[PDB]
Amino acid sequence: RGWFDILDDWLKRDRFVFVGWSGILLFPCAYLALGGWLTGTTFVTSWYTHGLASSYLEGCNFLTVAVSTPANSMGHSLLLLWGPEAQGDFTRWCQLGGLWTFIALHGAFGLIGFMLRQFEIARLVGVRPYNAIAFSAPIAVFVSVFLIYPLGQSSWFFAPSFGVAAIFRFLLFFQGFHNWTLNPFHMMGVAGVLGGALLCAIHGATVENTLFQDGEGASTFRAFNPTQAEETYSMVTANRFWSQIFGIAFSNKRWLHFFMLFVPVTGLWMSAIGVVGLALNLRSYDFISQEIRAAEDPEFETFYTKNLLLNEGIRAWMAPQDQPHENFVFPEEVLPRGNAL
Amino acid sequence: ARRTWLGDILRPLNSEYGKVAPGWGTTPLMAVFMGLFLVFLLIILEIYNSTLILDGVNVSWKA
Amino acid sequence: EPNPNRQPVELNRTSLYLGLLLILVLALLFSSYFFN
Amino acid sequence: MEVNQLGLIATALFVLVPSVFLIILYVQTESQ
Amino acid sequence: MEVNQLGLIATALFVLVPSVFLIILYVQTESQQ
Amino acid sequence: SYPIFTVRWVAVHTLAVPTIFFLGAIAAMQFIQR
Amino acid sequence: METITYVFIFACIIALFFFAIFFREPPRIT
Amino acid sequence: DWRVLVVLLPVLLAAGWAVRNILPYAVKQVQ
Amino acid sequence: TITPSLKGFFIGLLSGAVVLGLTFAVLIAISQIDKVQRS
Amino acid sequence: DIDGIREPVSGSLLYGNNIITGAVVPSSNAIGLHFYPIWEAASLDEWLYNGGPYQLI
Amino acid sequence: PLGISGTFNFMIVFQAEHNILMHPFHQLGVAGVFGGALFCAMHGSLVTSSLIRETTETESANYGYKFGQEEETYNIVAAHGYFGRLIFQYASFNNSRSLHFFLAAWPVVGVWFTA
Amino acid sequence: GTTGERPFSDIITSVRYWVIHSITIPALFIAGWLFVSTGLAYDVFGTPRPDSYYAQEQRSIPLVTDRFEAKQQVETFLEQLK
Amino acid sequence: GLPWYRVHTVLINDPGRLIAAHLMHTALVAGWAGSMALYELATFDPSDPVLNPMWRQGMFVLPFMARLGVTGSWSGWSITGETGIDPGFWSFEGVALAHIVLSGLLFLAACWHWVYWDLELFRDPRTGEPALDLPKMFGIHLFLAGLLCFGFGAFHLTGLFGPGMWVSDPYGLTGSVQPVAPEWGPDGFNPYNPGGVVAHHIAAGIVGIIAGLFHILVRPPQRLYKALRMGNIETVLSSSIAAVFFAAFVVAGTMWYGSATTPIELFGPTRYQWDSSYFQQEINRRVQASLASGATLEEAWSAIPEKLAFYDYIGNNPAKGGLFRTGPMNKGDGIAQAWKGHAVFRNKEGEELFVRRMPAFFESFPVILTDKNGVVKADIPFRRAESKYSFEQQGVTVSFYGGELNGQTFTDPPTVKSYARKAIFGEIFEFDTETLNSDGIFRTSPRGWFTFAHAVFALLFFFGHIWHGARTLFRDVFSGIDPELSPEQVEWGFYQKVGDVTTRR
Ligand code: CLA
Ligand code: CLA
Ligand code: CLA
Ligand code: CLA
Ligand code: CLA
Ligand SMILES: CC1=C(/C=C/C(C)=C/C=C/C(C)=C/C=C/C=C(C)/C=C/C=C(C)/C=C/C2=C(C)CCCC2(C)C)C(C)(C)CCC1
Ligand SMILES: CC1=C(/C=C/C(C)=C/C=C/C(C)=C/C=C/C=C(C)/C=C/C=C(C)/C=C/C2=C(C)CCCC2(C)C)C(C)(C)CCC1
Ligand SMILES: CCCCCCCCCCCCCCCCCC(=O)O
Ligand SMILES: [Fe+2]
Repeated sequence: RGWFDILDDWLKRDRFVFVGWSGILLFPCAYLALGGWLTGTTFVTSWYTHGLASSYLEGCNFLTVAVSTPANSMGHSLLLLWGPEAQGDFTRWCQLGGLWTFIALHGAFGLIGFMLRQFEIARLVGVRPYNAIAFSAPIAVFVSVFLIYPLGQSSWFFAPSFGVAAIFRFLLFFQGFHNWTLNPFHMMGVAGVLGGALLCAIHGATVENTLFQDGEGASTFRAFNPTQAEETYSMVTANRFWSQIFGIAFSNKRWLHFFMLFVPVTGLWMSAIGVVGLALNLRSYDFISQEIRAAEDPEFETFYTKNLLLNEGIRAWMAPQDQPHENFVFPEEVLPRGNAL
Repeated sequence: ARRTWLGDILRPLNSEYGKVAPGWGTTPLMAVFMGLFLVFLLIILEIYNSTLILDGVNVSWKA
Repeated sequence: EPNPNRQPVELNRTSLYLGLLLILVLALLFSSYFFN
Repeated sequence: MEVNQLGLIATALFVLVPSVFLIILYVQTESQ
Repeated sequence: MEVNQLGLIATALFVLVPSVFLIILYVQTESQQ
Repeated sequence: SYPIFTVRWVAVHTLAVPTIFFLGAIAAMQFIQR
Repeated sequence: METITYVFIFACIIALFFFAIFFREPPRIT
Repeated sequence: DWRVLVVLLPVLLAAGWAVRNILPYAVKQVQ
Repeated sequence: TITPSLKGFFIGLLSGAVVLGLTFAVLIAISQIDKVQRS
Repeated sequence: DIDGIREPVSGSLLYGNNIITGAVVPSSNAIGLHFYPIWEAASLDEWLYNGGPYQLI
Repeated sequence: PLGISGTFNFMIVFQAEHNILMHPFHQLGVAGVFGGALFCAMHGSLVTSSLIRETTETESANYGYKFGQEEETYNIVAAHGYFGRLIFQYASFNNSRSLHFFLAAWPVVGVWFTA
Repeated sequence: GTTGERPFSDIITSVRYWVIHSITIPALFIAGWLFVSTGLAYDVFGTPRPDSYYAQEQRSIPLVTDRFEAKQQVETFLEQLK
Repeated sequence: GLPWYRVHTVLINDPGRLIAAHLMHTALVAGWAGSMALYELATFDPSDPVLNPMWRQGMFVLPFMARLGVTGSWSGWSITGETGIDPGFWSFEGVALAHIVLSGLLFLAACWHWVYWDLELFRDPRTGEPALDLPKMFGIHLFLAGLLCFGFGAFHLTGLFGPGMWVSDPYGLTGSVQPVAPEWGPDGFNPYNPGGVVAHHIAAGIVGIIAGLFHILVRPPQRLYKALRMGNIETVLSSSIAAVFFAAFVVAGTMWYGSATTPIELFGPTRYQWDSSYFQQEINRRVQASLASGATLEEAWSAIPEKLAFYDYIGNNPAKGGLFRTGPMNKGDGIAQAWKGHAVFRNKEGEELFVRRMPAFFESFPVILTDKNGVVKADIPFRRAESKYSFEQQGVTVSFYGGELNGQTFTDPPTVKSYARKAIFGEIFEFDTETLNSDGIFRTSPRGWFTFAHAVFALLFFFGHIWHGARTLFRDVFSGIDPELSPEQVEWGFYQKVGDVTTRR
């Protein structure tokens, strides 16, 4: 009955918000990630790192506020408040981009905290930890997109900024520079996400429309008792309906619910792998056989060549403003343009 | 099971399955070394990152 | 002196169908990139 | 089209090798 | 040497397809006993 | 007989008091003219 | 050869649909 | 500075007002 | 020689130790008072 | 000729596409919203050029 | 266009001519499919976490369920007790019918909006 | 069951609750309001006021271009503003 | 029966057959190394270490042999360009052969341990069950690792008894294998100080020897034995996978950023040398010095070595490749033959103009020429109708200094334009595109492929750690939860501490 055993008893006391040992990592970091985002989007500029306004105080709205990435000249600096760039000056820290690494790093450890919480709670209640295992895909996405991707590039500047419109800019950057829609790892991610939404909707609708009449009411929600032993819908009727509608159907409820875990989790993992490749500019940008043909045959045109022309427009029209540290000066005459527009 | 000459020579090395020091044993000492290791790794990371800049240490190819 | 740790392995027909579908769709996906 | 000539064998083995694996496991499940 | 390109896939399938047939037949025999 | 100050009490207040401060700050912003 | 490969793989998938539907392990109520 | 104290004064007042209204019940929080 | 960033390094080290120190000090104290009852 | 400007876009595997780049191409902008069944075309060749399969599908 | 690259062309031009990323109905569609994928993983992992022990470790746990059986194969009370503690008690469903209706409704409504 | 805290429905319908929070809430609202109206928020965070984005005749953004001189670059920009 | 994804768990209680499986994996890995090296030797062109080094040729294991001292072939060439050398047995061919032989002996050992699985050494004297004393094994293995680590730093790296390692100048011009003295000071931790690598292995080896001695002699405390499930071999797999993905992330990092162990003469430049114009500056420094000593433009640029100019070219930047653009860099831009010389652009007014260089982000990039002040002065226009800066309007010419074109000047717009299109890539080189049927599209270098593969593997092994970590800790409920789990245990208000049945009411 040492102090460790006593601290363990209090941490694991059953209260309204469970704490646990994992809480000591989780709660400070999550609160500070949250808090830093709300603080930066309300009060802090991106004027000296990006040449942009980015806070409510500057007149942005919920879609255009952001905690933006540090200037490219910071490289991959941790940007510690007490470090060589800000030298303990909080104001300068905000101006140089320190809230971005602040949120990214506290957020990283908060995510670790949350996964640890899933393990800790599962162990105490006596359930298998498949929910912790499922949470590895969001962690893979976050680590690959916010950390690995900028670490392979020139600086933190090219990571996603934390904001709605800033993430849309990120989307479009990845189209015009990486041809990311053409990447089979993203295609697998897309299939996993849309397949997960498909399964979500089809399983809920199927259960809602094969319920047993276990009550007299027209609202069927009151006819379920969480301690009842009986299945609340008919697996047998659901199976026959889908076999005759679609040709096949689930027959094993365990495989069904495992499959629901597997599909979106695997999708996010695949997309994470493609982003790691993009950290190094290892894109699936081109098809060589199409380029060889197209270069030789001015009559050969496909949707592949049409999209490259869009990518080229994106790159040249957005780069000067998007990468102000490069000092791109593009005269009008060099900008690619079709007729009239 | 099958006895061999080499087996007999090695036998004592695989004979204490399950034997433990009582209670917490050397756990306090392990914690100290872990925390020393953390600070150490932190120094190495921050030198590489140029968050920690030491006299005479130029983290560049020109070293 | 048989080894007691040996086990039979199984793959039911549905798993065969699932697995054949995975391999074929993956092939159909990546073949364009293998040909380049 | 000037495609990679090794693309055919890569695709063919990519299909055949894992497929044959699954067939082997399935047929011996059925006969036992 | 300037050899026939299809010679490689011809050789691989020539080896692989009959070999795999035999293995399939062998393994399902062992699991009968 | 319930406690007034709990872990839960700290939890809701670590969120709620900054939120209201922030809303009043954001309200005042609507009147800034350039 | 690449056209033939794409069409072959697609055709194998359609054959798999046929067996997966009409020659499934029948679901048994037991 | 003066701005630091006008931003803090309603917070101090709001904190004092709540402590005076719950002080008997918070002291009864005992052991 | 102590550089400015080495002085910052130590400031971060000490700040981290104090923040962690107050945390476990408060927690061990609360846990010793608000004890779980077994019978 | 998807855009109606006599600039045909190649969409099929036999004309130099792969799985990722191929498509059935939308019908010509010259047609607009007009109905274009096979029997409105002077020939199948006309129908193919102007993207008749897309409407039918 | 009826094609993989053709779809992407359609999306890119759509963005240039309508700023669809900045349209709330598309933002609702993303919440719909992201959230759909999230809740798919959650429901799958929660039911899988609380499967009742019915098999040994040398066989698939899927054989713990028999097609047509009357009893449930997982302990929803255990899943609630886990998930209630991961967040808080009332952020968690204990009514399987309410839970499954939520699974149907969320992605459907979101895809309605983006359509 | 219940983990032992006071039910929320009880607290927010209680008179003592609204007595306490009729004051704390608007005081915090006013404190936030004052934080911006005093101009204190600009100076804490270094956010430009509408007149301090550019000098009067410059059209170039004051982008920081040096990692370790950065704090100094920003200060030099802020003084070309006077 | 077992599902297909569990077949290998028959080894969990079978230490002999576990050893056999581990032997076979080891035989497979050593076999790959020797096979890979033979393939690289059969295809490597040693004739030009200046413009056709190993890293332009897709060589992957060749640089790892060269790094630790293997530099010559039995046919008498060395990768440093020396001829008529006798490397003894430890040539590239001897290393490959030695791994093939080692693979074959491991294959045999695996067969013996598979057949004779029931050795008394593997059974616990008390209980008669298969048992492995994992705490003691860790101490023994840690002790061995420390000895090897010490010996490698003390004898191989120092040259006391061994060859040393690859060291070069800061610009990758003069690398070679040299003994390295340890750097014991704070600069030992500078990843670009090779002496730090020696010092690391000596110090870390001694620590491992001592720690191994501790772990052989001191039992684990009961608290840690229980918490970490030290009687379960899967706990070791879980922690071992964690240390392995940690290591994979570090070597991905040091390969991408550069360190003393990833030299540019073996793996190629980093993308950061392009970003900071690391080579262009040094080139300009030498040119400035020569012009100071009264050399002419031609003399100053002719003094620049080709090897150095070749580094200042974006086709050697590893961030310029593509995921499915396969093979050696020579398959893309061609086999480099010769520096064409440094191109100098001038307008009709005689002012010198500078082509803006392509950043690595861009698959394509316009041609824009600025003056020393960064003012646009010439470009290649897209729309011609209102161009102000065409080469034709501005009278742009190109003159070459050094290299093959030294002293030549071109004035016709079409020719000036094509040289300006190459100058966005950096220095201009003559390429042989026909030998390998090169397609003209940039590929990444071994530095790029290494970094990609290990970052990907590291991320995947994180999932392996989570998976086996959970199976260790939740072993008791791996097949399902308790079929008579009490509702009191899982819903609220009955137990004062979650889980603990001894905290009723
Ligand atoms: C779980 C809580 C937690 C965690 C993990 C972090 C983690 C982090 N914070 Mg955050 N922080 C926290 C709480 C936390 N913080 C709190 C509560 C506050 C409010 C005060 C802050 C305020 C804050 C700011 C303002 C900043 C950070 C920053 C950072 C980063 C750098 C930290 C650093 O260098 O530490 C260094 C210190 C240590 C590693 C502690 C050392 C521990 C001792 C000394 C070990 C000694 C060994 C000893 C011999 C062994 C003893 C054995 C034992 C038995 C006693 C890192 C991402 C920085 C950041 O995000 O920059 C981008 C930054 O600027 N934090
Ligand atoms: C005189 C003594 C001496 C000297 C001069 C050195 C010198 C060195 N040591 Mg050694 N060392 C010594 C004693 C010594 N050592 C002793 C006694 C020990 C204890 C046994 C060690 C243990 C040790 C370890 C464990 C490591 C070194 C490393 C190094 C190198 C550091 C430079 C570098 O590239 O780091 C680069 C490494 C880092 C900057 C640390 C990486 C930290 C990362 C961020 C951890 C987080 C990863 C995370 C899980 C995933 C990230 C996700 C996403 C962000 C990607 C250098 C050769 C490092 C090395 O081998 O590098 C090649 C290393 O990892 N040393
Ligand atoms: C018998 C001795 C022996 C010797 C002398 C060599 C020598 C060589 N091998 Mg071979 N090899 C061997 C056995 C051997 N090998 C075996 C048994 C296998 C099968 C596993 C291989 C598989 C193999 C492959 C796959 C490859 C080589 C390669 C090479 C070359 C480069 C080696 C290198 O970079 O290692 C670098 C090794 C490391 C950096 C390992 C670092 C150790 C980490 C840090 C572990 C840390 C954990 C540790 C327990 C912690 C200690 C704590 C500390 C306090 C002490 C070199 C000629 C390469 C080559 O060129 O092949 C042609 C190559 O790619 N080898
Ligand atoms: C760490 C491993 C590694 C690394 C970094 C390299 C790196 C390199 N090798 Mg070596 N090689 C390796 C392993 C490795 N090799 C192995 C194991 C073999 C034996 C097969 C070889 C055999 C080999 C040969 C024969 C040749 C090379 C060559 C090369 C070079 C060009 C590689 C290239 O074009 O890649 C191309 C890479 C790809 C196209 C990527 C493939 C990944 C795809 C996407 C498959 C993954 C999809 C997966 C199914 C997803 C499933 C989803 C599911 C989980 C749901 C480069 C230096 C070439 C060279 O120039 O040598 C002179 C060359 O000719 N290598
Ligand atoms: C040192 C590494 C290591 C080792 C020894 C093991 C060992 C084991 N794992 Mg773990 N695992 C690892 C890494 C490792 N794993 C990693 C990195 C991951 C993340 C991807 C996993 C994820 C994982 C899961 C999800 C599961 C296991 C399971 C198992 C057990 C059964 C495996 C089996 O029968 O496969 C049989 C596999 C096959 C018959 C074929 C698989 C073919 C794959 C898909 C592609 C082949 C790649 C090819 C051979 C190239 C070699 C890879 C190399 C380049 C790295 C076994 C104890 C299983 C378990 O717990 O059982 C109780 C289980 O369910 N593992
Ligand atoms: C960063 C930092 C820090 C921290 C901080 C913090 C912690 C903060 C927090 C903050 C906060 C915590 C804030 C909050 C805010 C909030 C808000 C701002 C909210 C809002 C909301 C809204 C507006 C909503 C509404 C709505 C809608 C819209 C719809 C429906 C209805 C409702 C009502 C829901 C420190 C100190 C360390 C220092 C350093 C740095
Ligand atoms: C017996 C004997 C012998 C012989 C030996 C030999 C002859 C060996 C060989 C061996 C070898 C020769 C081996 C090899 C191996 C290899 C390997 C092991 C490989 C693997 C691979 C892999 C695994 C890959 C994968 C992949 C792919 C395929 C694709 C891409 C991706 C990846 C990379 C993942 C001697 C006389 C010496 C001695 C006596 C006895
Ligand atoms: C000489 C450099 C200037 C120093 C000025 C002092 C600035 C220090 C700010 C203190 C913030 C401490 C927060 C870090 C605590 C969290 C670290 C951890 O928990 O691991
Ligand atoms: Fe369900």
